[PDB]
Amino acid sequence: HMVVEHPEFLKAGKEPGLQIWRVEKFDLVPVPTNLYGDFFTGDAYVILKTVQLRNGNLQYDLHYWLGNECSQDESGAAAIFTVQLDDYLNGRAVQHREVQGFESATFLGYFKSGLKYKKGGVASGFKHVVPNEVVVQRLFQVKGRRVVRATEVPVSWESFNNGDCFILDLGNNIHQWCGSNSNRYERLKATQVSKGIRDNERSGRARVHVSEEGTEPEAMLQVLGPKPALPAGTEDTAKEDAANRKLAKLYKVSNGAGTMSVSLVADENPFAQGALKSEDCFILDHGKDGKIFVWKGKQANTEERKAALKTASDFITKMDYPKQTQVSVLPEGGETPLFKQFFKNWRDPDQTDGLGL
Amino acid sequence: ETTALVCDNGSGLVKAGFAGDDAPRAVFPSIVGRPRHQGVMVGMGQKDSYVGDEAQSKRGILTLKYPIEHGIITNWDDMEKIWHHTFYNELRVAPEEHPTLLTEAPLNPKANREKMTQIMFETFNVPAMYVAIQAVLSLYASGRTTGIVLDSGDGVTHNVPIYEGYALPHAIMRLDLAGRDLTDYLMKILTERGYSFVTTAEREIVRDIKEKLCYVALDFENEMATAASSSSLEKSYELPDGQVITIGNERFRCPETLFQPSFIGMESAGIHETTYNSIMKCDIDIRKDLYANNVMSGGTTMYPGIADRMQKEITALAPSTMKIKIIAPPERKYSVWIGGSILASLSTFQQMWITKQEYDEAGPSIVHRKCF
Amino acid sequence: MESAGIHETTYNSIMKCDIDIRKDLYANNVMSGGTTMYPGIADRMQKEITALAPSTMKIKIIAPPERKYSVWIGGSILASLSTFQQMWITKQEYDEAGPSIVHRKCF
Amino acid sequence: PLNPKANREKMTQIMFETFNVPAMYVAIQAVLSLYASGRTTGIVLDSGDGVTHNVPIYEGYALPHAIMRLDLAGRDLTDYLMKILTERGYSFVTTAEREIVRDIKEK
Amino acid sequence: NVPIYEGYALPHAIMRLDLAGRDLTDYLMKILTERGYSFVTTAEREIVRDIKEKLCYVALDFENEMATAASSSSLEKSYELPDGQVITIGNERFRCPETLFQPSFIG
Ligand SMILES: Nc1ncnc2c1ncn2[C@@H]1O[C@H](COP(=O)(O)OP(=O)(O)OP(=O)(O)O)[C@@H](O)[C@H]1O
Ligand SMILES: [Ca+2]
Ligand SMILES: [Ca+2]
Ligand SMILES: [Ca+2]
Ligand SMILES: [Ca+2]
Ligand SMILES: [Ca+2]
Ligand SMILES: [Ca+2]
Repeated sequence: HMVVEHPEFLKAGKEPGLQIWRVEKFDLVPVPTNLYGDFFTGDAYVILKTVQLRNGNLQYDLHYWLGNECSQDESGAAAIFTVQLDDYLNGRAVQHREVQGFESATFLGYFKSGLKYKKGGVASGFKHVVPNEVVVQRLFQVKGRRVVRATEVPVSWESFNNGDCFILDLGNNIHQWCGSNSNRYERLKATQVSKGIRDNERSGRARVHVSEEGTEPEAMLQVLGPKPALPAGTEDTAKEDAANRKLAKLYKVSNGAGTMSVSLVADENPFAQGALKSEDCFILDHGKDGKIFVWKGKQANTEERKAALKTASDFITKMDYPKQTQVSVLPEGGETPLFKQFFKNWRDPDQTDGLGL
Repeated sequence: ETTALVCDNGSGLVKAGFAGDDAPRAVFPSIVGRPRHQGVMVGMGQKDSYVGDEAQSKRGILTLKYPIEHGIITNWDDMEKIWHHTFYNELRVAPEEHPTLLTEAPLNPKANREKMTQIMFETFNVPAMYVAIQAVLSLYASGRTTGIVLDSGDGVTHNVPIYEGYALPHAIMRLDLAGRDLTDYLMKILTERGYSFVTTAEREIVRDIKEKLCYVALDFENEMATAASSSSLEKSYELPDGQVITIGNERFRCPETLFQPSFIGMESAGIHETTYNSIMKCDIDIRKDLYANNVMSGGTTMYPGIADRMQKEITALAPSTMKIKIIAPPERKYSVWIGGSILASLSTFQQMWITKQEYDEAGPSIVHRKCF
Repeated sequence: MESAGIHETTYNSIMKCDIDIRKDLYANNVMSGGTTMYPGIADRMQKEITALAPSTMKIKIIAPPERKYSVWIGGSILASLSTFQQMWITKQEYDEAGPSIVHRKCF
Repeated sequence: PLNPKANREKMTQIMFETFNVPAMYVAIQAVLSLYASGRTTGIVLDSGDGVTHNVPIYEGYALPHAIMRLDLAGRDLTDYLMKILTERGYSFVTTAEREIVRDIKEK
Repeated sequence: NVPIYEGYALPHAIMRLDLAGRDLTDYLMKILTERGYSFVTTAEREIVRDIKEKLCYVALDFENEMATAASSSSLEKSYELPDGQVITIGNERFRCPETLFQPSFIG
């Protein structure tokens, strides 16, 4: 029976009379006096009548009125504000449920003129979400000889080559396409990125499919179109290992020096996992295809995190990245596996060492 | 400025998301898996403990343990793993910014409340926290302030009478059978057809058979007669090995364990007359509304025909001088989360949070005086 | 020999596994070794497994052209992985534990 | 797989005592073949000259109860071909003739 | 496992655990390969069943029995196969009854 201290209840039940309240997005607003006796059919309302007795005490009576077209949040808000207004009172009030069209005879008796209903009302405070939805249509090319990396490529048959490997992401189905001229390391990297994007981004609510030439499923052919003649593939040299080496820039933001500081950690992947200090906040900028990652520490101050987001938003306009660049905010222990590929031997805390028990 | 989090910790299905939403963002089963064979493919991201729907995906090569049994938290380290997977992997947010709202079972022991407070405030370092009850939040989800709630999830079945927006602690009662025991009953009554399910890996397959193909018979004996005589209700299911099983009279015998507990041997009452037993324990003058608001909640109210059979069984044994209605919204399996979303998003909920500095000069005892 | 063929050996190898993992194991049949270098063995394997398995399943068989040396190629991978350096049986472990160290370390 | 233990102790003993290597590891052939393909899930039918074995591995975890081994490989195929070549009157008895029958089996 | 009360069974409490002497024979068929003895077909399954009947015992405690089997050789005993060859069995005499208490030995 813990009492609330919302300031609008201070003018409630102090003189004998009748008071009406309307819900608008999880909050109460008192309707004006000449709008008494009539209600919107798509809104919910709270009704108080407080009546003086002969012996001195002041009785109360609550009702909460529901329309036939009101949303769920308005009705639940009317119920909980009825309960909270009774709880602010010293338990001397009684509550009543009122339904549009099916009101009680005592409810008709309060309003002298009668009840008249108009269409419409205030919009609901809820926003429409589904449980467990993904709408994703991406394509990743994984490529390399020693330093293998992933790069986002646009969804077409022309982007395919025989010398690399490809990951087609279609929500609940993830397809792994291996080239005939593809080698061992990018096949292993494609499998590792596939199991990462299943078990971390989608948390196992996906199915990973592996295919090669001639065994393409109906999903790949339906999304991508008929298969043309593939324009071969270049043999894996050492120059693209250096090109993959120059793809990411790890930066630091910290207020440990008592002032603002954006500093270069590194410009050479594979980075060290120990370089990510827990008291500071870091930025990885793989913005050639439009990705920037803001890694937040657990022991980082709020102004560091806001400054990291501000600086990451500045990096679209400074280096002229294209206008599909996503700013992904990553806390500790919940990293995207596209962020994990730039680090030397990423270690989750509950990993298995050796064969295991 | 920041948004609150709602996390309904179910006994076999945990829901989570942000405040102010019309549906929970993540629904996933509260299962902690551990490997049962040796990993010979070394270096390829093998983990000592798979948690959540990731454990459900590779469920063959794991042993699965439920951290909550019968609505009560028992294994705490796995429950912390459920929380770590919920905050960091599912919702993809840091707990330090967002206030968190939790749901508890009715008649929870107070030590569990204190330990829930301690692992929320110490391990994850939340800025605000609050605990609330399943059934009254389902009643706020129904848009009512007075009524009975039959909350029948995966662990237990709870019957909660609520008057003036508060429960009546003498009259909440517990009946310990739910969909886990129905899954074990269906596991028992598929052996006569020659299909064997003995381990925890294929228990979710039997659960999926229960979810896809079950219905409540309005009358049981004639449904026996038509099932024995004809075969119009016999239907097939496709196992993920590709074998096709066929189900006859066992489609609707499995809901009937709720009405007849002697199918699985315990001496307790069925689900229909325990609500009568709860409502006789209440005061007389309230009952005129208390029968009228029959709020059904939980995922084991998803069966077709549970409402008509409930109406018939209450109307048989209640006195005939009073009208009975049964209400069952389509979102009552998520209604605890919907109540948490509306309560966390209120204009009066900012003073009812338990902040960090209030926890510091009170310890893990301020949760009793404020969540009340 | 009254033992059955390699297709039924593959089939009851799949059947001895538990029920949840048959789907992925049908679609990832891998052959290796020089004895799998006959022409047309993949089509006969596909027909026999397609006969033995239920008809709703898709069965895919992977027969790379470098499968003669695949054991060595995977050996070069496994020797080249960074994780593997804390599973080498060193000299001093053999000297302290005898030849029986290999069953506690390997497999 | 499913070789005797004494092979592993004697292999450890001649590698560590005679040649004096600084490290050793021994691995299953079919695990190494699945390393070659780049997959993690699958059943590998590895068939050498002496051993034909089925190994299923789901994710990273092998299933040792489902390991099948059959002693039917290229040696027995070579010997059976040497048996059935006598139906046309061609006789092959010596070991160099067994190598020639191995060449005609390959070709 | 069948409870019976007043001379009648209780069908709700009868349970069927599906491993018996066939699976014990198959596990002993598995755990005789490491001593170099090979049994594959159904003809010699009866011989392994006879070895299981003549020489097995349930250990009262498992780990000290394994320790004494590893240290000493007082429990190692021989069997005479009907081809005249003599096998010897050591710690596998008691490991094969333990599958009833530990089904994870056969997965
Ligand atoms: N359509 C369906 N048909 C049958 N059973 C269903 C259906 N949907 C869900 N269930 C069952 O409902 C249960 C989950 O419901 P719910 O999420 O309300 O439970 P919970 O919150 O985990 O449980 P508890 O309230 O005991 O903590 C499971 O036993 C599940 O098998
Ligand atoms: Ca409205
Ligand atoms: Ca009151
Ligand atoms: Ca390439
Ligand atoms: Ca800092
Ligand atoms: Ca619940
Ligand atoms: Ca070989």
